[PDB]
Amino acid sequence: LENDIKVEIRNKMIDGESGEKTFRTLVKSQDERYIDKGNRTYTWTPVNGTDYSLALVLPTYSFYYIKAKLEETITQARYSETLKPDNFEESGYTFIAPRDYCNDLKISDNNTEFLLNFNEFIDRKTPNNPSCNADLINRVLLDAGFT
Amino acid sequence: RQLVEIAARDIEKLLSNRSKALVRLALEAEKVQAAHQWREDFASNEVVYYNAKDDLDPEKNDSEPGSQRIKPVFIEDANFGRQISYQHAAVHIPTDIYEGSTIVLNELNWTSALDEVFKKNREEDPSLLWQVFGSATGLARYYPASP
Amino acid sequence: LMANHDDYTNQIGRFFGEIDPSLMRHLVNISVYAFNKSYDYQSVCEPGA
Amino acid sequence: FAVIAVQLFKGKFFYCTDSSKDTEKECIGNYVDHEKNKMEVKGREWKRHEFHYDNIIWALLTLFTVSTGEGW
Amino acid sequence: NITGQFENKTNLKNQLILGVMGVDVSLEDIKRLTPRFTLCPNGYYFAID
Amino acid sequence: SKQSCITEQTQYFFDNDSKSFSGVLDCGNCSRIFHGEKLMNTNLIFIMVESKGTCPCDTRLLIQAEQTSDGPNPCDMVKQPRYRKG
Ligand SMILES: *[C@@H]1O[C@H](CO)[C@@H](O[C@@H]2O[C@H](CO)[C@@H](O[C@@H]3O[C@H](CO)[C@@H](O)[C@H](O)[C@@H]3O)[C@H](O)[C@H]2NC(C)=O)[C@H](O)[C@H]1NC(C)=O
Ligand SMILES: *[C@@H]1O[C@H](CO)[C@@H](O[C@@H]2O[C@H](CO)[C@@H](O[C@@H]3O[C@H](CO)[C@@H](O)[C@H](O)[C@@H]3O)[C@H](O)[C@H]2NC(C)=O)[C@H](O)[C@H]1NC(C)=O
Ligand SMILES: *[C@@H]1O[C@H](CO)[C@@H](O)[C@H](O)[C@H]1NC(C)=O
Ligand SMILES: *[C@@H]1O[C@H](CO)[C@@H](O)[C@H](O)[C@H]1NC(C)=O
Ligand SMILES: *[C@@H]1O[C@H](CO)[C@@H](O)[C@H](O)[C@H]1NC(C)=O
Ligand SMILES: *[C@@H]1O[C@H](CO)[C@@H](O)[C@H](O)[C@H]1NC(C)=O
Ligand SMILES: *[C@@H]1O[C@H](CO)[C@@H](O)[C@H](O)[C@H]1NC(C)=O
Ligand SMILES: *[C@@H]1O[C@H](CO)[C@@H](O)[C@H](O)[C@H]1NC(C)=O
Repeated sequence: LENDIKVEIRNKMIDGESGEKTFRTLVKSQDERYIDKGNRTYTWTPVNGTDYSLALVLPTYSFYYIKAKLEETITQARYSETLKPDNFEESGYTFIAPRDYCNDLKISDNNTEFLLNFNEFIDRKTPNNPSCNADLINRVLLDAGFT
Repeated sequence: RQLVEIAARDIEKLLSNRSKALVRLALEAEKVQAAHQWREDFASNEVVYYNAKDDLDPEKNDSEPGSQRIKPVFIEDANFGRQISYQHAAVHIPTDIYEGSTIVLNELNWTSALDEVFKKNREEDPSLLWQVFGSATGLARYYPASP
Repeated sequence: LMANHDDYTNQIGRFFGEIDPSLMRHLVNISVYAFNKSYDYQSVCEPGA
Repeated sequence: FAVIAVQLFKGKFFYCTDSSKDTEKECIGNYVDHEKNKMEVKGREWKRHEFHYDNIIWALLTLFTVSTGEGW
Repeated sequence: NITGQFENKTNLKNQLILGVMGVDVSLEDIKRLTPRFTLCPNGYYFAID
Repeated sequence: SKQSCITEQTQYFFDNDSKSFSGVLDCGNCSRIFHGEKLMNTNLIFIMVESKGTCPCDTRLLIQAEQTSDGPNPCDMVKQPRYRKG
């Protein structure tokens, strides 16, 4: 959604120079049926040696995030056993976001297959230290635990 | 600011990787064509090449007088999502251009050093997609041989 | 969201302008409802005649 | 008249299926035929017209044809 | 075209190019250099010509 | 089968920050009384209109949907085109 501040930001980016600008926007929703009065911060820098120019849009409440510190090797297990598709009465009905949890996992549209394969690839995860990232897997396991 | 600079320099590094691949390919193409001697007799000196518009059936009579065609072995790569064979580069010749004329056959001759450099480019950067020489005689010679 | 009419609730989840447009056209003129028109150059479209 | 029609149209009644190519070296391969209005890919052929002048036997048959009026 | 160089010759057609090299970069190759899963869903990256 | 197409789309939102809006709707030769109260700490509004079965003012409709349209007039956006570096 075009503002007059965003036209300024575009003309600033095209000139290949760095900057930053926080202001109040009109953020059309993802379903294209609502509009919110957002609060964004456009930080941008030029991509060196190229004609492009990169920018990162970031809300004010998005300057911090949760880094899951689960390194006991057993806490991740004690959160992971709770996601299996047999315990769907003590916990609710869960879906797993099809992300790049790691290269052996192949995302599908049949979400229950992804939940399954995710469970098996959780089962033997300790040997996959240089294989797939602790960040996303720990964050998702911790979120499953809190939920 | 840190995230924007980090992602911008990563994108710069990717684009400069592909730029160096282009530099290598163009260096070899110019050097090889500069050391090429014209011909008009390709009945004895075959030009062996894969024509991308070919039939997968093992039919020997699909070839042309001046050139002997390759029958490749196509493996499945999910990086490209199609049939790929990394042993040689396919050739595309427009339907309006004869694949046996002298210009086309000379272009098909001096462009196999391109096969070697394509392979050596992909070895150094395993993530590379199509790399192609778009010839001014109508040919395109893209490396991962696919129909 | 609903109405007390017990018939509007049959068309629950519709745009209110599809039913009684004069209401919220006026409301827009009171400026309780602003709006924005934007184009989606990249949207699929039925083949017209 | 059939000896003057050889020395005047001998070898010159050749034409290519693809209008753009006008030599037997060029008329090899395939070509897109737009003239049918349906865009089909054809093959280039180097042909004579059906009624030649390339020979005295052939200049007498294409010149009797003119005498009978048809297709002159 | 580099046929006649440092033994300078007539340069018949040495003003034309042989062709153009080209290497594809996929936009999914670029979206892995800009990871969004440490941001809130409303945040994102974007680039510009 | 299906072709790409510029589709103008519209969205609506509470323009003002006030919570109560009242008036009488100026329908054709009739009167419609309404009162709009915005529920606190939420995104909902309460429209208390008291008029039904009266004369119809439904001349057109507000269709908030992806309606097929031509784009912006390209003969106008070449007089003052966007900034661009060659
Ligand atoms: C999209 O919706 C926004 C809603 O915020 C529209 O922005 C608003 O547009 C109105 C009408 O032009 C502006 O009212 C005028 O504002 C000036 C200065 O504020 C004032 O001096 C005038 O008397 C008049 O009231 C309003 O300010 C403006 N709001 C903001 C935050 O800029 C916008 O026009 C809609 N359309 C587009 C294409 O964005
Ligand atoms: C790059 O440029 C060089 C020359 O600057 C091109 O090579 C030359 O190409 C012409 C035409 O293809 C050759 O002329 C031909 O020679 C043969 C045999 O002598 C003759 O039968 C033909 O009638 C015609 O005259 C020429 O010999 C050849 N070499 C040189 C030194 O001029 C080359 O083709 C260019 N690159 C590309 C991709 O075309
Ligand atoms: C961000 O939000 C706060 C409260 O919602 C507001 O006061 C502030 O002005 C907003 N930021 C900007 C740049 O306007
Ligand atoms: C997806 O596939 C799984 C296993 O193949 C099956 O159990 C599930 O019902 C499927 N769901 C859909 C929506 O196709
Ligand atoms: C681009 O280069 C300039 C100077 O060479 C440097 O100051 C700047 O930090 C660089 N930008 C990035 C994103 O590395
Ligand atoms: C660039 O190429 C080098 C090959 O020396 C490779 O190791 C590196 O990962 C590449 N960088 C990117 C961002 O792909
Ligand atoms: C050109 O053809 C000859 C004859 O087959 C061959 O020896 C030569 O290697 C070819 N040129 C290149 C650059 O491969
Ligand atoms: C409100 O209604 C009047 C009368 O139809 C019209 O002239 C005007 O443009 C509308 N909008 C505003 C903001 O006054």
